[PDB]
Amino acid sequence: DQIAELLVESPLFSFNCAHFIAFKGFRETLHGHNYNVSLRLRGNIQGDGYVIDFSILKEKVRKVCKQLDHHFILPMYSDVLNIQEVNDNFKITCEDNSEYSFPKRDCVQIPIKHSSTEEIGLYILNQLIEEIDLPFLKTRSVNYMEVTVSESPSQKATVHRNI
Amino acid sequence: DQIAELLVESPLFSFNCAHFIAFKGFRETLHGHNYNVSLRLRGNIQGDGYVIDFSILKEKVRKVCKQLDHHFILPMYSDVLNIQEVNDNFKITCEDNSEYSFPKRDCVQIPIKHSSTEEIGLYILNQLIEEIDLPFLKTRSVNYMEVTVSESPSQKATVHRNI
Amino acid sequence: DQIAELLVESPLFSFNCAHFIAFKGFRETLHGHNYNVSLRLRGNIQGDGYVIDFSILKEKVRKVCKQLDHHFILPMYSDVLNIQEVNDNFKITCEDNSEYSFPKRDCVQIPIKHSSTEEIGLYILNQLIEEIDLPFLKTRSVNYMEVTVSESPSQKATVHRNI
Amino acid sequence: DQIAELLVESPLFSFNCAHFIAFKGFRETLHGHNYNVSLRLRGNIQGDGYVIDFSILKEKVRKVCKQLDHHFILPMYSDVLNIQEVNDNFKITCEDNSEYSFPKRDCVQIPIKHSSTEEIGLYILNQLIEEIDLPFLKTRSVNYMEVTVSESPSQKATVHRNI
Amino acid sequence: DQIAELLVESPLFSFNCAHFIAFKGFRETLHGHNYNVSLRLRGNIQGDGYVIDFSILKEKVRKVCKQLDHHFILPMYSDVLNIQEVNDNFKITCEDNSEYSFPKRDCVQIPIKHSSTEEIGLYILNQLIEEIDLPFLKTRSVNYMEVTVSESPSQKATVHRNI
Amino acid sequence: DQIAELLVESPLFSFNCAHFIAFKGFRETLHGHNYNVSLRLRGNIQGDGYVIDFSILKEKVRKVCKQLDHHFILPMYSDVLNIQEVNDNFKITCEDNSEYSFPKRDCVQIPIKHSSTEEIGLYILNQLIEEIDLPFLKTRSVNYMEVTVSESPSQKATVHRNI
Ligand SMILES: Nc1nc(=O)c2[nH]c(=O)cnc2[nH]1
Ligand SMILES: Nc1nc(=O)c2[nH]c(=O)cnc2[nH]1
Ligand SMILES: Nc1nc(=O)c2[nH]c(=O)cnc2[nH]1
Ligand SMILES: Nc1nc(=O)c2[nH]c(=O)cnc2[nH]1
Ligand SMILES: Nc1nc(=O)c2[nH]c(=O)cnc2[nH]1
Ligand SMILES: Nc1nc(=O)c2[nH]c(=O)cnc2[nH]1
Ligand SMILES: [Zn+2]
Ligand SMILES: [Zn+2]
Ligand SMILES: [Zn+2]
Ligand SMILES: [Zn+2]
Ligand SMILES: [Zn+2]
Ligand SMILES: [Zn+2]
Repeated sequence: DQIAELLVESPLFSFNCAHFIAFKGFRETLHGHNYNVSLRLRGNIQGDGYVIDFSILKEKVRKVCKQLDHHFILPMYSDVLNIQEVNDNFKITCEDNSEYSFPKRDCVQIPIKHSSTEEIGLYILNQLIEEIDLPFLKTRSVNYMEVTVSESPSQKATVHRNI
Repeated sequence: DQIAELLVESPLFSFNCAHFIAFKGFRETLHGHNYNVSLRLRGNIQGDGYVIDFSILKEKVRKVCKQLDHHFILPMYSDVLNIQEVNDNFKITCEDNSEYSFPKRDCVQIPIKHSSTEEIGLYILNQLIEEIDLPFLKTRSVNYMEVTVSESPSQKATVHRNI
Repeated sequence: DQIAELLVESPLFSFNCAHFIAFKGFRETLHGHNYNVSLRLRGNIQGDGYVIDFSILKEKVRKVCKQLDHHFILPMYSDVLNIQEVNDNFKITCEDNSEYSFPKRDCVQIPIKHSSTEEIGLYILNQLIEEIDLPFLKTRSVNYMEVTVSESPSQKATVHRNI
Repeated sequence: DQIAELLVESPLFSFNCAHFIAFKGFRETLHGHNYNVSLRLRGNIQGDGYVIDFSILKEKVRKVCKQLDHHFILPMYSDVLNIQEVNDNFKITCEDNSEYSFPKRDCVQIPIKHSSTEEIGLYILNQLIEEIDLPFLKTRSVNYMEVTVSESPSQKATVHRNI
Repeated sequence: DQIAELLVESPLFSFNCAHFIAFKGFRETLHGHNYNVSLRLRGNIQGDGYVIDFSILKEKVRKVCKQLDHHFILPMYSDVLNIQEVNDNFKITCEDNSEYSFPKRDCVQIPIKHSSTEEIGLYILNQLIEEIDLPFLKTRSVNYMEVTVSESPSQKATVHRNI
Repeated sequence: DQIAELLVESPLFSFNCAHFIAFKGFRETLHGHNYNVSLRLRGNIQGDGYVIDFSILKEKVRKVCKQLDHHFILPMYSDVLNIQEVNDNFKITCEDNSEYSFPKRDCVQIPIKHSSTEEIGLYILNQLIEEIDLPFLKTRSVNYMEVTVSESPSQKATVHRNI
């Protein structure tokens, strides 16, 4: 058996989003990024000549990216933000009493504590494994999945799961 | 006399900002970008061997970028947004009655009608000529200034002035 | 009125194709490329804040690229190739008596004399103006259209039309 | 002793080739790519200041690439292609009865089952170790060799050998 | 606990320097490079949402780069160079009796034997750990630090320390 | 007749050199760069399908680059440097009385006043037209030649000649 590592990466695997980091003692101003995602995986080359078809990987990365793209990333588990539902908006009040309000539909509520690159990457990795499907990955012999997310190309975070 | 065209471009000449486009009949959701700026100019090579010192160009592009970076870009002349001052926030009401509110300090109020790439580029070009200084540019023989702004590397707008 | 130049460019605006150059006294071996296309245009910024919406440009460039992608590029006007229809194949006989045969469906018959970068670019430019629609371009004030095609990133050809 | 990992990568380490994937139940149309190869290795830094001279690595990667470049990649061990010698051509008949014919000299016969990125990478890795020479690699303390091949920059396969 | 790997990389993390390689039996001519440095590290994501703040990493990489930038790199432990102090210059005499002389202030004396990419990388790694501070890295849970240095983008050396 | 513009650009069209800028009132420290050159030209597409064969352009750009590569760039017409021949070295004395000495063979004597990007570009343009040959360019209908030189990718100078 022959192991290969596949990498799919593209300026297409992007989500252009607004965010701000907040944690204990720190809040920054609202801004945004063209976030980019790459996926790496390892398995044995199968009888058909592939570890797993690149086209499936690309389809599923684009799908996950598209869910995030063109929204404000709202970290629904933050311990330093007060997230209120007001009519059809989310109102966010910070530790320093700063207030934001956005239409709910402009936001993507993500089960993270901070909109950091690291926590966004963990979320995406989990979503990708779900979307490609873990049993399907195992049929293809895949035993390692790894996502890299960048806020900007100069700063990236990479997370993995052995499966 | 020998003409040369200088180009300065860098992932450093960036402003990571939130925005949304609105015009008659169209509003999009809040999102953001790593905007990037390049500057091109033309003049004669001077006796010192330069058209104009690259380091001055870089300093002034970084300065203009830094003013925008890490904010929401607020187009203060939009004919389809109602921009209200509420306490220490800007409240923005759209044609479709969508409402946003952001701390004033999180916003940069820019004298444009739309936060399009084109209008942002025009603004930056004007600011750059002011910051480098038009009489200084003329002492160096510069007769053409051109800015390229990208929301994402795949889509760029370029504007110029003959001076 | 304010002129802007728009550029759309992406590793997505690709057509991965087989070809070979043939002209009088020269034939090369069958090979291929990841061809890439960029589009540049000029017009006035309209009241909506755009010269013309980038999304329309991207949609139409992708459409033209997709027609070419994943085929052999067959220059149907070559004066040095004998192009025969044999059953459901094209059989190509060269000046040096070299012979090729490919299923017709694997080929894209393009109204060019040589599969050079230059002639491919001319073809794409014409197709793009047709697909975006010339009257529509004129409604947006566009007066210049320019395509760059590369066989490989190190060698590109650029063609334009004033409209 | 101090371990270092060397990487050599260049748009020069390219082979511009035609191919098509075929496996049980699947055939695609003839097309091509600018394939790109990078080489990574690990060893101890030697007394001369290098793990192994980059110039040797580059020379040998270019040599292997040049053997493939500008041809159709013919997978000589495919279980779904019927590969016939007809005069000075190879005639290829597929499971769906599609037929191709190319001059033999336009083809590179490679001891692989599929012209996938993965199997091409395995072939290149083996060829590179042969060309650099395994005993020479061991004199330099090299204990790991790894090749990355891309059909297009967005999709890459990486294979390695511990030596 | 969740491990993440952070990467910071930028054309900004550059040192534009002159050098030449010399070892037993080999001297090359004086030349230079735009050297580039990237830093990778691993640790657990902390309660604040980061492994360690990217801004600290960037600040410290820029600081180390700036110390080297715009000088001749003088390997002070070379066994094949005779390094003499002459007035306010360093005079370097080679095995082949070639002689150089540079103002001392134009040189950076680095505790390496050869100005190879590998040895420069080792030096930078050590300097970076000192500048970020090893106890601080350990407070953040960082257990792995890795530097990549390139003389040119096509040839890179990577070194690491487990901490 | 159909005009096309050809561009050839590659990390291969490089010269890795040492230099320093000096002009009246300014001297900088010795350092270096991976300089890069691109060539753009315009002409009509000829009957063979090319403006001019890319391979000729590439060959001649590589040749010019190779002459400069791996040396100190010595501006032989500087009005602020005293350039002395001492044995088999060049000794350079600056306005501030700084002194350098390099073997003559490590230097390329270039007929420029400053080793600026602009003046290096002018020199390269002239050399390229000579190497490709002006009458040959005219046989191909070429009427415009343009060189871009960068010290680093963030700062480029472009010069042209109408022919
Ligand atoms: N580690 C880290 N992750 C981030 O997402 C991050 N974002 C910032 O804006 C500043 N530092 C950061 N540092
Ligand atoms: N021309 C143009 N300029 C933009 O800034 C723009 N932004 C978008 O989000 C979509 N289309 C655009 N089209
Ligand atoms: N001008 C030019 N156009 C091409 O498409 C081209 N293709 C080649 O393979 C070699 N030279 C070329 N030269
Ligand atoms: N894993 C994988 N390897 C390939 O070479 C490949 N080529 C394709 O055209 C489509 N999917 C692929 N998938
Ligand atoms: N391994 C290696 N390291 C270098 O820094 C290096 N520099 C050169 O100029 C030529 N070969 C090299 N080889
Ligand atoms: N115009 C310009 N040309 C150069 O070559 C240049 N080099 C520098 O080091 C600093 N500024 C520069 N400015
Ligand atoms: Zn951010
Ligand atoms: Zn946008
Ligand atoms: Zn070709
Ligand atoms: Zn393919
Ligand atoms: Zn070097
Ligand atoms: Zn310099």
